Amino acid sequence: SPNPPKLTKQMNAIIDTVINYKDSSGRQLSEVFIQLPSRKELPEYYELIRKPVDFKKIKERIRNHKYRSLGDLEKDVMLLCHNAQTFNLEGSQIYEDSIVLQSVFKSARQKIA
Ligand SMILES: CC1(C)c2cc(C3CCNCC3)ccc2-n2c1nc(=O)c1c(Br)cccc12
Ligand SMILES: [Zn+2]
Repeated sequence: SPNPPKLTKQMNAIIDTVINYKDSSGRQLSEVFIQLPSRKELPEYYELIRKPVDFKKIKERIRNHKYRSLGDLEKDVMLLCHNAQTFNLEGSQIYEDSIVLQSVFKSARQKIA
């Protein structure tokens, strides 16, 4: 099992849709989640978050064929949104952002596979 091209294209498309998504207001919800903060700017995050992941890492994993399925991919997206729900205050915009991105990923997953 190496990963067929179509799987890899699918994932990229899905994760591309999540990243480029904008709300009605025109805003791109993912922007903050693309890169993990520095251990200098936000050391508490890395005390508080067991397994840190950003959208850059997810793309690394797709490119390097490390997800064996769409469901392995999804498990890293939900970790991302979960890390974001853990660290950020409930009802904060980042917290709410992560929940919509969960949703956007699921929709993308059906419109694409
Ligand atoms: C909102 C917060 C804490 C954050 C702040 C900053 C900056 C802003 C400007 N001043 C310094 C810090 C950067 C990155 C992130 N970030 C955050 N929460 C996440 O959940 C998260 C995830 Br899953 C993946 C990647 C980054 C994340
Ligand atoms: Zn390859």
